[PDB]
Amino acid sequence: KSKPGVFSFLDPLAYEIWMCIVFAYIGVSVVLFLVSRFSPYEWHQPPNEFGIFNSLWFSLGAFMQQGCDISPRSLSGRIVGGVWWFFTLIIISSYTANLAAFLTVERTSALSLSNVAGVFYILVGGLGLAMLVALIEFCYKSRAEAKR
Amino acid sequence: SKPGVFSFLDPLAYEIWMCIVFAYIGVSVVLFLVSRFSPYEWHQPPNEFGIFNSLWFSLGAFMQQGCDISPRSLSGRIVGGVWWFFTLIIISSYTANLAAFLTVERMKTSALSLSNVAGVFYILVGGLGLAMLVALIEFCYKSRAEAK
Amino acid sequence: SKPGVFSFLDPLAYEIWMCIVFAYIGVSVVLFLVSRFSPYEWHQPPNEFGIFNSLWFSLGAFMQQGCDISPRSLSGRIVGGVWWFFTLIIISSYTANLAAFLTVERMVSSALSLSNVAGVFYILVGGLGLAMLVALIEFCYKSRAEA
Amino acid sequence: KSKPGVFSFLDPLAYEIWMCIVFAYIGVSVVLFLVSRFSPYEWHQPPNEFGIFNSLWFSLGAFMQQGCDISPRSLSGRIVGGVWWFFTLIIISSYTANLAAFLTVERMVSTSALSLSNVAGVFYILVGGLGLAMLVALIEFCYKSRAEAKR
Amino acid sequence: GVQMLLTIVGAFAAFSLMTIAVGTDYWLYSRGVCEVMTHSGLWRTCCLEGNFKGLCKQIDHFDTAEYFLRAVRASSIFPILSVILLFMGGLCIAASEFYKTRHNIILSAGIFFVSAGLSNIIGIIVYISANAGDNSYSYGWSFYFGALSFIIAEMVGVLAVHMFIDRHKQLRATA
Amino acid sequence: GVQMLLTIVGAFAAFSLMTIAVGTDYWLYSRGVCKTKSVSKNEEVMTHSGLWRTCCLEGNFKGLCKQIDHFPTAEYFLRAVRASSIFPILSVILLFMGGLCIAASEFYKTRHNIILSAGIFFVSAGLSNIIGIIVYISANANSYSYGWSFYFGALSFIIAEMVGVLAVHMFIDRHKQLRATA
Amino acid sequence: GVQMLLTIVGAFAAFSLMTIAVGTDYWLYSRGVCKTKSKKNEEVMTHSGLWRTCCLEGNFKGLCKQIDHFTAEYFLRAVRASSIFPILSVILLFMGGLCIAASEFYKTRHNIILSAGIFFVSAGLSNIIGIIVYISANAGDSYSYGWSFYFGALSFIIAEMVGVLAVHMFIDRHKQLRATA
Amino acid sequence: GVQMLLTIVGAFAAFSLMTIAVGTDYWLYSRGVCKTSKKNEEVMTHSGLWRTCCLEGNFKGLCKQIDHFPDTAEYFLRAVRASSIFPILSVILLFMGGLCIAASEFYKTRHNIILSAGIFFVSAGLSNIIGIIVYISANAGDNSYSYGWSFYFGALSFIIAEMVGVLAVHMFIDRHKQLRATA
Ligand SMILES: CCCCCCCC/C=C/CCCCCCCC(=O)OC[C@H](O)CO
Ligand SMILES: CCCCCCCC/C=C/CCCCCCCC(=O)OC[C@H](O)CO
Ligand SMILES: CCCCCCCC/C=C\CCCCCCCC(=O)OC[C@H](O)CO
Ligand SMILES: CCCCCCCC/C=C\CCCCCCCC(=O)OC[C@H](O)CO
Ligand SMILES: *C(=O)CCCCCCCCCCCCCCC
Ligand SMILES: *C(=O)CCCCCCCCCCCCCCC
Ligand SMILES: *C(=O)CCCCCCCCCCCCCCC
Ligand SMILES: *C(=O)CCCCCCCCCCCCCCC
Ligand SMILES: [Ca+2]
Repeated sequence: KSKPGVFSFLDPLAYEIWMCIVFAYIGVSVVLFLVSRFSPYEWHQPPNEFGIFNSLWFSLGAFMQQGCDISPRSLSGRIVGGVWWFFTLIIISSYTANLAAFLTVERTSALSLSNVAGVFYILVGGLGLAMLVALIEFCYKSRAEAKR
Repeated sequence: SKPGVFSFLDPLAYEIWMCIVFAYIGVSVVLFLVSRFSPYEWHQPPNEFGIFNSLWFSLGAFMQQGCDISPRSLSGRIVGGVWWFFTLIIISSYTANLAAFLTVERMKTSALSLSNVAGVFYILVGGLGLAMLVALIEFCYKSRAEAK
Repeated sequence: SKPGVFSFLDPLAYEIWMCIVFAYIGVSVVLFLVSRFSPYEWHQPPNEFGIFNSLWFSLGAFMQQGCDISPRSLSGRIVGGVWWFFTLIIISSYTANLAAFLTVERMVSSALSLSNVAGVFYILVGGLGLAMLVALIEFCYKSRAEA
Repeated sequence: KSKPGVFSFLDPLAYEIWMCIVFAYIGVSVVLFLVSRFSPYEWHQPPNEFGIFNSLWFSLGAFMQQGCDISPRSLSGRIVGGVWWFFTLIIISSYTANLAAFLTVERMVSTSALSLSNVAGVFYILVGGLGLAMLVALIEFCYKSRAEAKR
Repeated sequence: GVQMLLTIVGAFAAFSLMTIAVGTDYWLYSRGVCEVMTHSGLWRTCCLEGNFKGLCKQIDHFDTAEYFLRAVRASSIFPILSVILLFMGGLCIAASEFYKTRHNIILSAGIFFVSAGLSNIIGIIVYISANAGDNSYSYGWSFYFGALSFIIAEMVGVLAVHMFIDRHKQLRATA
Repeated sequence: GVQMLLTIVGAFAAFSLMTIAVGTDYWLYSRGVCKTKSVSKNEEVMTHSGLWRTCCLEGNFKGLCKQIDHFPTAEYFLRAVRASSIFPILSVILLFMGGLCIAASEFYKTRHNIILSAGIFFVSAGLSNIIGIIVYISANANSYSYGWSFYFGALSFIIAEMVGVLAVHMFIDRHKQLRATA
Repeated sequence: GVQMLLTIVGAFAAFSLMTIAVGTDYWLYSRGVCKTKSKKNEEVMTHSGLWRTCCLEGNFKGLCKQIDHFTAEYFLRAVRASSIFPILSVILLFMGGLCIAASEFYKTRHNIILSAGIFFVSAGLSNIIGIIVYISANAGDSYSYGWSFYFGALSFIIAEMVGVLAVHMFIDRHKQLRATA
Repeated sequence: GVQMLLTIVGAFAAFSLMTIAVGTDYWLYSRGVCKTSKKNEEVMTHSGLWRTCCLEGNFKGLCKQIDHFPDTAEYFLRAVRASSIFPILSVILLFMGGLCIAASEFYKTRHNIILSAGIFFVSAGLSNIIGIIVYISANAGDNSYSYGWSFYFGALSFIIAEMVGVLAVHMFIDRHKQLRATA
């Protein structure tokens, strides 16, 4: 008997592989930002939409295997995009492949809600944070407007 | 030895499908809300994220596919960012568990057959029937009503 | 014991591989029909899903590759949704049955070799020579016509 | 100890496949370039954006499943993206499905989470690629700067 | 108005459904004892079959993670928080009539409804993670009632935000 | 024109290839028995089978055909859907009604809504065929092989869907001319 | 300007934290020996660092030894021993700080700011490799990381953020210039 | 021009490296018998495409002839790695592409000769891949095996052939753009 835990969907990859995916996401994003908009020559209105906040969203959609609305169009920027799509690939495969090893050999019934009950919390929590972030801006933008 | 029509849903338990469908409605009534509740962004809408273009984006994300629209606000990227994770964890579980269901043939390894995934076609061909029944009622309406 | 050339098509049975081409042909004809049959939608085509851009959407959808056109009608947004679920279950059933083939072949009582994926490479170099044939032929025609 | 290698993430596929993916990616990127832009009847200004560079990028993106922005619009250029999306599909499925055969069979010998050591080689390449991007970008800034200074 | 009407009705429906759910003892149809089949609930377990038929009994709700989940379920905050937030959405819709000028009341209603649904979807994930934590079980009408409150709450929530979006819209037009 | 020729040829070919398939019994080359009521040994011979009968092919008892024992609650539905062959038979009906639409389209002209009927019928006929193939394959499931009869339905599918796009294209072109006169 | 203050403050923090991390002995909490090679052998809870290990309990409490660190196997072992990356991070952050210091006394030289940006970003990148090399080797040769490990981990974030901020100042310099004409 | 000089050099380079590859006998470094009564052989041998010669042993340099026919459908492979038409078709194509380039610098105006070269180089590189795959997929059928410089010349030849193909297309495009400019 070993009851499933809440945040057990993070078992396949160890702790030092979830911390270093955060240190690499903040590294790719900053580097993408820099290589794209540091050059004064390319400027002029920016040459590319890869600002800092749009470089943190491109690097997130890449890791989550989803698509974004921007693809780097420079050599510098396309190297960052390519070494990060390769990283992403090896790590998303190593999670599905390790998870499979965890479910095949128990050291096989339908996967239970408890097994993933943790992802669903982060979802609701994110949705809750989302609404806060939105209504705070609204509140601020509301008073500051009447105050004019 | 007697597989079911909808046996493609066995990896995940029933409650993990009753809650992938409650999370999909949630993450859509939040994306829409945070994207359009504000009156200080309107002028023509701010973004293409009504209550129908939101229910698509979410059904685009969960299917690992992509949609031309992508959240552009902080309040909208949080939502879109936590639903791109609640997808990666699930779409992987479903695979990594299906590999367990096929390795240990609990009651050598044969090929998958049409009867194992028969449902995956009874549904498709049912959505092509519904799609044509929704397209024609429009044409049947838009025609008679206008002709009048 | 050496694997066959077209061995990468063995996790799924012939019957599935043949029913995946009948579904592809039947999702693209349905995608096109609902997208453009209505004359109340034309005002210049309403969308871009012709007979050819719908065969590209379906193919792009299946190979887990983001398409460059998404359906925006209600009817067309259903054909696309039942073809994203089909794709999902089918692609997650090749990878999950291939991992069952590869596993039970080990514990019998090793990495993949080119012998295992010889076929994909051939097919690839056969579609690159078919593209250059379908492109140089058109070029000949358009040039002979200008004469 | 059995300390796993640095570049061990590439075990699932043999060394031949890897070398043959690089060879089947250079070919797909040349043939795409050709079938799209060689015919001048299409030009009016380039008819497609699939220049050799934008083809080496579509083919790369395609392989990593990561979608892009450009997409072939001709019959020719679509037989080069359709056989490459199918190739890509089988190869990525055969990497995940063989990495999941190793990790399992090893779990039947007589915790188990992957450790940084297992996939430490995918971090070195990354931080290395990051630094080459910051070198390719400065040798361009430097270059362009010297020109502006002389003139 | 048609939209204002399909909100009051939907709100009262959602509130009614939830209030029934949270208290009707028919959430789970499993086999226990108040061993005979029983129609469990959110607070009481009653012997559905055999002798002592219809006798009820308060549920026995008892790492620190295990304790935590046990408590949040034993107290049923989330199903009851959803019962609270739906009521506030109802009040805001009613008060929205008294004050046509102030449009922040409908948006408050909108947030309440949407957030109330999120309190259900969390009360359906702590009630399933714990009934299994301690088969032939089957879920019942009281349960589905709860689930149906969610759907109606998100839908009413969309209607409320659309009313807001439209109210502010007309203000813009005049200008 | 040229369009209606391809459509009329295609529509007829899809009907022919889907009436032969239903009406013939070379669907599956399995290995079974075609006899029944065995007197008081067990011997299964190669028998090409179809939708209605099993017919021997080797040894003695050659030619001898025997109505397939269809019924020998999920499986109850499958047997009923496979014992009646509605889907294969629905396809002939639709492909016929689609033919009626293309015929009528000549006499009752300026009624474009009859070409759309034709196109929809042909597309719906292909969809019926897919289900009737899945049902067939699922139901019947040693070595087995598929015969010509099977490859006629599977061919009647493509031809029909292609006639479907042509009939939709004709409907589009018809309405476009109307948007061009004005 | 407020941006320069945050940059200066952030530069200081990122540098102070990393130097503390490289100069303290609280990188890991593992079970081991604190006594020297030379008996009454006994495994004791030890708080090891990047350079020296230290006994946490027992009669040798606080006695600190030198980690006897000792072909691709040897390469990583050599890199980890010398720890070039955790010190090259310190070095780059210091060099980045001088550029910010130099900026005030050379307002017409915009490049001097870009250098701080690149230095800071490169400093963060070296720190990641230091972390990876540390752990990867730490496993080749039960345990929990101490504060020094999280000081260098926090130093990464600050350096990247200050590098982003420094890049934005560079753009603003050139942006103003362009506007003049 | 500069774009032409590289094409001539690249055509020559690709053709030279593939002809050397098809001829030299250092494709594979495996363990095998370098001679046609038990024989204590199993000495380190280097094999090409038709000859196998051991690197060490009492037969320091003795060579032999590979036997590629030692039941159906698969045979087709044994017969495509025995004629080695794909490596040889790649040599022929590269030679033909050079003729085109050379003929181009003489006739001129033709423009379609420069394209032909582009099709004869890209296809040459494509025949090469098939030959590489067939080579590897045949040895596997029959394990310290290592690859020699004749394999890496045929791999390097592929790269140079594709690059000359890009370059030849880039010249064809430029010729036609010059025409459109005068128009
Ligand atoms: C500009 C348009 C084109 C942009 C192009 C961007 C390139 C990004 C690189 C992608 C993957 C890199 C993979 C690196 C694999 C390294 C393998 C390795 O180091 O292997 C060592 C050893 O040989 C093992 O045996
Ligand atoms: C503007 C650019 C985008 C910014 C916004 C991006 C989306 C926000 C969420 C990110 C990842 C999803 C949530 C990751 C949660 C990880 C697990 C967690 O919260 O912690 C687990 C716990 O530590 C176990 O003990
Ligand atoms: C955005 C607006 C348009 C959206 C269009 C969405 C189309 C449907 C998509 C996916 C659902 C596919 C599966 C639906 C049916 C699954 C449930 C089912 O049939 O389950 C049977 C089972 O036996 C019960 O016990
Ligand atoms: C709009 C244009 C879209 C793009 C159009 C081109 C895309 C082609 C994609 C996949 C080809 C797959 C080919 C599969 C070949 C299978 C070979 C086969 O049948 O093998 C039988 C086997 O050998 C018996 O043992
Ligand atoms: C202006 O500052 C007012 C802001 C009001 C914010 C109200 C709270 C935001 C949404 C929280 C949603 C929580 C959902 C989950 C409940 C269990
Ligand atoms: C206007 O009133 C139109 C009414 C007719 C709608 C017809 C809808 C198409 C049906 C398609 C059926 C698909 C499945 C076929 C096999 C059963
Ligand atoms: C006009 O008629 C010219 C086109 C007709 C000849 C096309 C010849 C080239 C065909 C494509 C290239 C095939 C390469 C195969 C490599 C193994
Ligand atoms: C002009 O002089 C251009 C040449 C100078 C290039 C300097 C590149 C510095 C950034 C790249 C090196 C990163 C080091 C850390 C990587 C882990
Ligand atoms: Ca798997």
